[PDB]
Amino acid sequence: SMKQDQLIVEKMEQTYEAFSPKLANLIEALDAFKEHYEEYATLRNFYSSDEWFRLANQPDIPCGVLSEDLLFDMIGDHNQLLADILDLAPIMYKHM
Amino acid sequence: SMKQDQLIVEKMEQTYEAFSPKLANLIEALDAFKEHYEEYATLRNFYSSDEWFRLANQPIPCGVLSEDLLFDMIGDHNQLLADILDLAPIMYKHM
Amino acid sequence: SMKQDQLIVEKMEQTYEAFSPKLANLIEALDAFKEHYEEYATLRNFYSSDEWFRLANQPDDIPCGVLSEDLLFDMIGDHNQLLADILDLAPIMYKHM
Amino acid sequence: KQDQLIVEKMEQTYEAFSPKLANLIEALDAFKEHYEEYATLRNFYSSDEWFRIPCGVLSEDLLFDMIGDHNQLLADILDLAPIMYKHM
Repeated sequence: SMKQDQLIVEKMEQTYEAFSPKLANLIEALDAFKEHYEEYATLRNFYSSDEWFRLANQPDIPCGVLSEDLLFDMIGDHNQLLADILDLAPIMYKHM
Repeated sequence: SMKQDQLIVEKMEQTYEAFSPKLANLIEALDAFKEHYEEYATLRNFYSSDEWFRLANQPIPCGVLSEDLLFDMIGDHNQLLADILDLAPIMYKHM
Repeated sequence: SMKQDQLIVEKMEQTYEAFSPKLANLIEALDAFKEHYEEYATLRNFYSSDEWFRLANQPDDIPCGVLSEDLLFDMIGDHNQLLADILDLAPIMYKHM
Repeated sequence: KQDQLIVEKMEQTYEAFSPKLANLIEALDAFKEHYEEYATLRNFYSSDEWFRIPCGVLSEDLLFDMIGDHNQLLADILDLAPIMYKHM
């Protein structure tokens, strides 16, 4: 029936409108993350380095980059993001 | 010694402050995309169905029955998968 | 106890022995696949070419046969399914590092 | 007759390549079949029980190197995936 057709299309339209910005936002966020990736590389190599440890043992006080957890947590976040991405890839592959 | 240190630190701090929100934003955007994925599944199965074609070819559609709205959405999804597959090995080397 | 320890260890040793070569073989097979990947690329681009279709409708017929109806299609299908399996495996391996 | 030349080349390319695909497929799925053994060995290595003539599984490096090999295989797989994705 025509009215079924109408309902069905209106429902799809609303579904598109709720979904599409989520796709656009992930695309944009991924791209920006990629553009700034060297900053993560720099910060990660800084944290491993002997220099970091030297500087973390100053005599004030450590809240940022020399903090106990800041950079460790950033890396933890990065690594957990990688997991989430790895879980998503096979699902996306089955919906191409 | 304690002025050169300050300058090294100030550079790192600035690097963190430029970078960290990009990480947070990607985390959040990924999660929201995941949460709404079934909507993409639904739309994708709608587009490939005979019903879509019947509905689209009736007697103009700028939405879901338009010529390329959903095609482009799938195209965008598929290109996002490619970018994700390129990013994974890079991230795997910086854990 | 020492005897019980020895039996636990023997079980692990066997587990290593059963498993280790499956790792080593996959590593070797992967590498060889990578090395020969251009052969797949060539064959794939041949199959999707207009030339393939022309040549498949000629009267040599039928070799069974790079010009066969499904040889190269199946090879691509196998490649694609291999990518799926790889994608499913990656997250599992990521949780056992 | 250009044709027969071209075909012969492809046929030879297929015959060189196809077993490399089959072998990877078969190696992958045998690795899958036996994955729980890797899991068990990995959890064994990290355990308190493990602290306890030793050249095999109780060796300094055997299990460490196995994990190292596993982890490098993952890297190689992650590199391969995007390439395969462009040739479907």
